Amino acid sequence: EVQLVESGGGLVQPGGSLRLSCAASGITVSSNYMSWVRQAPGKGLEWVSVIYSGGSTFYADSVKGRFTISRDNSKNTLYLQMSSLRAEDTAVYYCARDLVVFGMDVWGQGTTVTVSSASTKGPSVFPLAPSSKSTSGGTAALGCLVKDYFPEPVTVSWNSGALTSGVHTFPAVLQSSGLYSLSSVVTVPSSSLGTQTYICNVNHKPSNTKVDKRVEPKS
Amino acid sequence: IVLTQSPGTLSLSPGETATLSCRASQSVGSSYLTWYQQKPGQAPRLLIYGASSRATGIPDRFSGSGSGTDFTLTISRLEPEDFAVYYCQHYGSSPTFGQGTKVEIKRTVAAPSVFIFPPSDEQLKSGTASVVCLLNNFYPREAKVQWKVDNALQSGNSQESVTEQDSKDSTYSLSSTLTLSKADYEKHKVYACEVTHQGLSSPVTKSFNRGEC
Amino acid sequence: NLCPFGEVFNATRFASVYAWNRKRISNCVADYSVLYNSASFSTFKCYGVSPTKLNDLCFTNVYADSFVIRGDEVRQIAPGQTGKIADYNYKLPDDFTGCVIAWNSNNLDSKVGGNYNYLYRLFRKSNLKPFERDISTEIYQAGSTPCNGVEGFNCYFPLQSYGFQPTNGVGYQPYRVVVLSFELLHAPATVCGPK
Repeated sequence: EVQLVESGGGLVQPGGSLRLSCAASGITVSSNYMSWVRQAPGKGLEWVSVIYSGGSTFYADSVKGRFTISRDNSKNTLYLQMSSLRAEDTAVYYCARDLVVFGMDVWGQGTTVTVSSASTKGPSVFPLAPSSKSTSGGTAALGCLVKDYFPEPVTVSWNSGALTSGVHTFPAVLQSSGLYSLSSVVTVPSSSLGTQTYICNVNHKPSNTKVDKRVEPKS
Repeated sequence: IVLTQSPGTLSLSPGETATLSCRASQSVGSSYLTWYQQKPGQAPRLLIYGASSRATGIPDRFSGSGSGTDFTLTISRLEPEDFAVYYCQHYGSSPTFGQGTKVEIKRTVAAPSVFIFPPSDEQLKSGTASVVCLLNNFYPREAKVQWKVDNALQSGNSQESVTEQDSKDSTYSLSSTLTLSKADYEKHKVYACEVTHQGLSSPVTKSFNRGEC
Repeated sequence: NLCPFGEVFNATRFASVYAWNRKRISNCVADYSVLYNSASFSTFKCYGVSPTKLNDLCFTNVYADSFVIRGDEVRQIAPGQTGKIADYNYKLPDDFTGCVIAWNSNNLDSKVGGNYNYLYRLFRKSNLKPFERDISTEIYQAGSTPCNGVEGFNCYFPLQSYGFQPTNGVGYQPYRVVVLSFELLHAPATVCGPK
């Protein structure tokens, strides 16, 4: 019966502007230390900015001046307005109620921001066909690779989506080219690698592409 | 102000005790510092405000301690819901989180495997090649993988990926991928990836000649 | 000559910032100055007139608000910035000429094992207009429900404690701060030094 609505993810070019929405339930944002923090992709947890009960902002020293934290007391909203963005600021952003001696106690769902010079682009699917290397005890490991998609997120599902156990979907990685890529692998019996109904399924919303592609043995 | 968080990582068994030693660069007071718990992906909640003052909903099984050079969060009897990554932050001018301390399930050491998936013509005719080196359900993360092509240092050209801790059985699966051109693939002959782990006594290597299936 | 700066600089009873002690005074006046800046302090910044020549202008009246804060928080005593002390515990007006003094006080104000005699208004509904002691320790309502003055989920004591151990960082030893606000009300002039 109390929470901070978080909404308004972002997919932007560097140097642009963007906005994210926080909305209190019970909390009166005009009466709190509200504060946004960010998780870089799988790296630390950096505090970003704070708006006081009264109007007063304090930003992290690495995002000084470039962002803005604003208020809508009338409709109880907290705004992240991002300006002149940069490549590394890809992150997940958290709206968080703050009680400095009691520590930030209430935290929003967090919404993802992606900053990159690249452009939305569908994936490419390449099988990872097992061989005698991945056959020991029947632990046939087979995968498919999603190369030069953009941007995160995607989903991958196998057996047309009927096999979500035994799956290993290694996260994506932002590479030198700036084009996101990843892979995903599952394990199956030795008699299964040579013959079964193998489909690996890649689904990318921004490029609205639903490739239910077939992964096969190769020679 | 800098808040290191010793040690790097802490592995534990269900029902077991725990200590996690946050350590300031300076020596500081104890009122300000707090201890947060982050689940993987979810949003960081609070555990300890003040030096050791447990907050609302915080089970008695958590205890802060210490002052000055270091503070320590401790757990009496473990529970998987307590398995998360803890960030100590000292609310000075503004929070300065420590780099965190993944808390993971102690598990009899297990042998990583290693599998190979080279690219092929369907992938070659796109002008780029990417090889796959694979490991399945090892423990712990302190594992070493390198890519020997011409038995050289193919450094930089390889991307490492590894799943999160497996809530079902607390394992680690990993992969790596080398970003070559078509010419880069054509030029060379042998490709191999080697792995050395605390789960095996030898640098197990998988090798394959180019074009050989 | 008869001036009261002693009982406010070398004092013994320094109160918390939330209830910072006003002290209106009428100084000692002769043909030479009114005080010395410092021989051993930690931070000292005087606006309008340079900190080495405070006696350069006679003042009708002053207010030497005395309190104790952290080390680095002297930063957010200066006018123009908007730290946690500036908004709720103590504001200096954005257009201000006066001075700020801050000397370390670990050797006096720090009790081993954790002193807690020093508080500061953490939460407060909105910013202070300059120089309004918000002495009221009334429960603070951050939400839609008044709490009849009893603490709850969103009903918090507004003052909190520093907690000075003796091992603290150089930026966390309690700096005893005294801030001189030089008023501009137009009466016969009292506070100054030389002829």
